[PDB]
Amino acid sequence: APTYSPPLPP
Amino acid sequence: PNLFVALYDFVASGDNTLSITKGEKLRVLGYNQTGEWCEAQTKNGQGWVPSNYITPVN
Repeated sequence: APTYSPPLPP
Repeated sequence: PNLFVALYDFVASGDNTLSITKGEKLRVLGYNQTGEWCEAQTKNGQGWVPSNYITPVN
């Protein structure tokens, strides 16, 4: 998986 | 038990992420270490999506 966090939910 | 639906559109950001569209179905393979990312399959391919952008559907 990406090492950065995903975007927050809208 | 692996059938899910997308809560929101998500445009891939590269790095083996997968674009998904709100309301479309997907099958889940698993999660990363923190649980924040989810590895999923759709008709468009396979890759990582945010875990809280999807939910189970019967």
